[PDB]
Amino acid sequence: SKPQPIAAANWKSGSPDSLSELIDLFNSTSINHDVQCVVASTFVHLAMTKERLSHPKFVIAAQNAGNADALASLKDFGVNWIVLGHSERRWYYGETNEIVADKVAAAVASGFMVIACIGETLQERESGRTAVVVLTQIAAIAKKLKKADWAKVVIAYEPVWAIGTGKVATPQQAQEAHALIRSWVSSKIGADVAGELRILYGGSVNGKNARTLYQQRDVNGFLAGLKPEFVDIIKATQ
Ligand SMILES: [Cl-]
Repeated sequence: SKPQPIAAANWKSGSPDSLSELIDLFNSTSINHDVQCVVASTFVHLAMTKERLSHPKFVIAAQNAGNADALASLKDFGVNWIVLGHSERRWYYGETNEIVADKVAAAVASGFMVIACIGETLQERESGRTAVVVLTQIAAIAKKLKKADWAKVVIAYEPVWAIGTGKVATPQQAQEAHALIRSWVSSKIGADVAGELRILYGGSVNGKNARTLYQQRDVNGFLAGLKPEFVDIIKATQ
């Protein structure tokens, strides 16, 4: 009754790893269960990653494209997935809920599967404003989409305090977050949509923590940093 899990790998600069070697590792990895694996990379590595990742349960995702011609070109190039709204887009680049929403709408229109990221800050979490922050974030996204559009959409729930910090959310925190996201999608979009929607957890997921997190009722996989432990995160999606 859970939808198809997704294990998404999100590439970031100054990774100590070789991308190529990580691709080689992923290519060798047998994945017995049904899961869509996604290697999201930055522009300059898109061509190398496409060239080189041939695991068929893997798709390449672009990241943060917001231009008509660039979306169109990525699609041309055979890139069908895109990650958008990721934490630093919001807290650093100044991408508002609306800018992310418009990027998500543009990508869907261009035939992309979209991993749309949402998530609260340390401060937002601490003052109990997680729900309102994250529901505001997704509400902005939902405003720009139509019901059919949700088939192309994936939500990555990422607490900002958990991204890259070694501080993972607890199964109860991830479940609470995912549950309210899905409750909101249910009530505001439809229970068929909430039902089919992949809500992924991200922020300091590793091998050990992942399977407990995937056990949670509303967790449909993970958005994780592209690192060799990602393989163990893939396995946890059962
Ligand atoms: Cl497996």
